[PDB]
Amino acid sequence: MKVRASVKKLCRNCKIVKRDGVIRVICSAEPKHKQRQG
Amino acid sequence: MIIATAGHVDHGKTTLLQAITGVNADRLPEEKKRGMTIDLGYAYWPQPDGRVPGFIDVPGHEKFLSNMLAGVGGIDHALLVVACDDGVMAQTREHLAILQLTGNPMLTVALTKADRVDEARVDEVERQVKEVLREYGFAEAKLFITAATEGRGMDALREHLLQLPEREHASQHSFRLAIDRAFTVKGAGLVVTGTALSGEVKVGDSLWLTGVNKPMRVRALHAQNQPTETANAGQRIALNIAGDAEKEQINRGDWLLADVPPEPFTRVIVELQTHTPLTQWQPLHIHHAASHVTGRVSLLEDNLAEL
Amino acid sequence: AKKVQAYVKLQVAAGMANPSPPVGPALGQQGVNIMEFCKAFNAKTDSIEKGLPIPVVITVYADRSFTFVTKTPPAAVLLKKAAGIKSGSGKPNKDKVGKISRAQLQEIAQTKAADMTGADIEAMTRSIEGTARSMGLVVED
RNA sequence: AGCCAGGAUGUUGGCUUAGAAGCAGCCAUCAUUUAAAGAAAGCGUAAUAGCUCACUGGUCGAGUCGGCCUGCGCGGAAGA
RNA sequence: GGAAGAUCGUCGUCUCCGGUGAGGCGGCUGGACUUCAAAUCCAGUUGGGGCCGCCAGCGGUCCCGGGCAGGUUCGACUCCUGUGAUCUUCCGCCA
Ligand SMILES: Nc1nc2c(ncn2[C@@H]2O[C@H](COP(=O)(O)OP(=O)(O)NP(=O)(O)O)[C@@H](O)[C@H]2O)c(=O)[nH]1
Ligand SMILES: [Mg+2]
Ligand SMILES: [Zn+2]
Repeated sequence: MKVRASVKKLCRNCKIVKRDGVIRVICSAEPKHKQRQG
Repeated sequence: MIIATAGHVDHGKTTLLQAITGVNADRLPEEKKRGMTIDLGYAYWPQPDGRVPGFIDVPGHEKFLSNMLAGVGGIDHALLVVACDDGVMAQTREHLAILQLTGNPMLTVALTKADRVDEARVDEVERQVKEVLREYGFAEAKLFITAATEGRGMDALREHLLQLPEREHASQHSFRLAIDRAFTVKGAGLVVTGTALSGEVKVGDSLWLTGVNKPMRVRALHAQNQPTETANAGQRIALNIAGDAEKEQINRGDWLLADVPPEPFTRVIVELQTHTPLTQWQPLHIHHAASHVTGRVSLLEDNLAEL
Repeated sequence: AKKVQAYVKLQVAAGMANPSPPVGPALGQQGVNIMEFCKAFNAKTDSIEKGLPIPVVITVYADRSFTFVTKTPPAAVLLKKAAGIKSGSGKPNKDKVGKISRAQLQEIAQTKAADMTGADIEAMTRSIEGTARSMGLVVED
C-alpha cells in the first residue's frame, strides 16, 4: 500500500481495479506492488 | 554399597534419593534457586547394619559432564534412572555407553514415571531396556519399575541394594586418593572430600598432594557421614588434612597418595574399545575420573591408540 | 526405469569425480549411489580423453542406480580444444577470433550427428557453424 | 477471451570462469528438429530444476485487437 | 564448579573480509644499505602436524594451519553452533 499519485503497473500480475470509486493496483504474487489513488 | 545415580535430567533421580535417604543434595544457593541438579550432590543411607551405601546424584548435561566425571571415580554400582514416559533417553544411552567403556562390574536400570503411564507402557519400556542391554553388551541387569513419589518399587529395590557388592581391596596397594571437593569448614582446616582408589589412611599419616606437590598430615576424616580414626578404599572419604598446601593451588582431580609421584607425562598409550573406530591424530577430549584434558589420538595396530 | 524425477544434462569436467566445492552435497541430495559418480564416472572419462565436461543424464531414483550414459561433449569447449586455440573474444562483431576451415569442425561434429537435430547433415552443419561463426571465429568458406 | 496442450536440442555458450547456464552483463545479437521456439520477455535460484510468457496448436462459436483526434468527468486537493 | 563476557592469525597490532584470502600498522633479522643513523623496499618472521629415513643431534612425505572440531553455504578465518584454552566480572563452595 502506497498513496503515490502515479500508480504505473509494475508486474504482469499487477492489475487495476476500481473499488469505492478509487482505483487500486494489486500485484497478486507481490504484495509490495499494491498501490492507491492514481 | 555405593550406588551412583545417573540418567537424563529431571527424571526423578532426586525424588528417588529423598525417598530412600531424605538427604538434601543441593548445597550451592544457585542449584537451590534453579531447582535442577546443576552439579553433584551426595546422599548416604546409614543403617543399624553399620554399612552406609553411598549415593551420588549427577547432572545429565554435557557441559556439566566434567563434574559427573569427577563423581564416576570409584563407583561400586551404577543405577541409571529411566522415566517410563519417554522410555530411555539419549543422555541415558550416553551414560550407558560411558559405563560400558569404563568396565563397571554391574548396573541397575530403574524405571520412573510408572504411575503416570499405563502398565502396557511399563512392559513396553521394560522390553526396550532389556533389548538395549544386549545392544551395549550388558550382562545382568535388574529392571525396577517404580513411582518414587509413591514409594512403589522400594521393597523390590531393597533386596537388590543389599545384593550389591562392596569392592574388596588387597592390603598391599599404594594409597591413592582422588580429590573431589575442597571446602574449609571453620573448624580444623581444609577438609577435602574425595574417593579413595586404594589404601587406608589415619590421622597420623602423611600424604602427598599432587599439583601442589606438598606433604599433608591428616587432621581428621569421616568415612561416610561417619567420623572415624581410619578410612579404607572403596568409599567417598571426607579427609581433613594439614600441611603447607592451600586452596588456591588445590584443584579437583588432584591426587593424595603416600609417596611423591614421578612428574606427569603428556604422552600415553591406551587400549581402545569403541562403538565405531577412531581415526589417527585427531583432537578430542580426554575424560578421566575427575580429570579434564584435551589431546589428539593416533592409531596403532588395531584398537591400540596413542594419546 | 521409472517416471521422470531428477535427470537433466549437467556435470563438470570428467576429471573430477563427485566434485565438492562447486557441488558436493548438491549431487548427493537424492538417492543415487555416490559410486556411480566416481567409479562409473571414469568410464567415459578415459574412454576418450580425461576431463571432457560431457553432461550426463542420471535420473536419480530410490531404486538402486540409474543407467550410465555420458553422451555429448559440449560444443563450446569442443570448438576451443578442436580448433586448438583456447582463447576467444566474446565480441562477435567487434573482432575476429581466428579462423579454421570446413574440413575440421564439419568433420568433427558428425560424431554427435546421431544425437544432433537436423533435417539433413547440412542443417546441423550451418546450425553449429552459425553458432561457431558467432563464436567470433570466421571459419573459412 | 477463457478452457486443454505445447512453447527444443550442441545451451554450466565462447569470455569472465564462486557461477551467471534464456535470467546484470563479456557477449549471447546463429541457424536448425517442426508449429514456432525468442542462443529468450518473467519470476525461482550461485545459475540450472521449477513453473510461466511471447510464440504455435486443439475445444469453443460471433463478432474482436491496439492506438490517434477528441468533448465532458476522477485522483492529486490539508486550517484554524 | 556455574552464569555472562573478551581473546585464541601464519612474528605482534589493526582493518577486515562469504568469492577465495588480502591489506593498513609495527618490532626485529639481515641483504641493496651509507661514517653511524634515518628511510626505502627486498628477503624473512615459517607455522605445525600423522608418517617416513632417522637420531639425521635432523631432513623429507603428504596433509594442515585465523585455538580445535562440526555444519551450512554453491564456497568459510570469514555465517553460525559448539569446544575447550587463556582472560574479565559475578554467583556459592556447609564432612
Ligand atoms: N508421577 C511421578 N512423578 C515423579 C516421580 N518422581 C519424580 N517425579 C517428577 O520428577 C520431578 C523431580 O525430578 P528430580 O528428581 O529433581 O530430577 P533429577 O533427575 O534428580 N535432576 P538431575 O538429573 O539434574 O540430577 C518432580 O517434579 C516430579 O514431577 C514419581 O514417582 N511419580
Ligand atoms: Mg536431580
Ligand atoms: Zn508490479
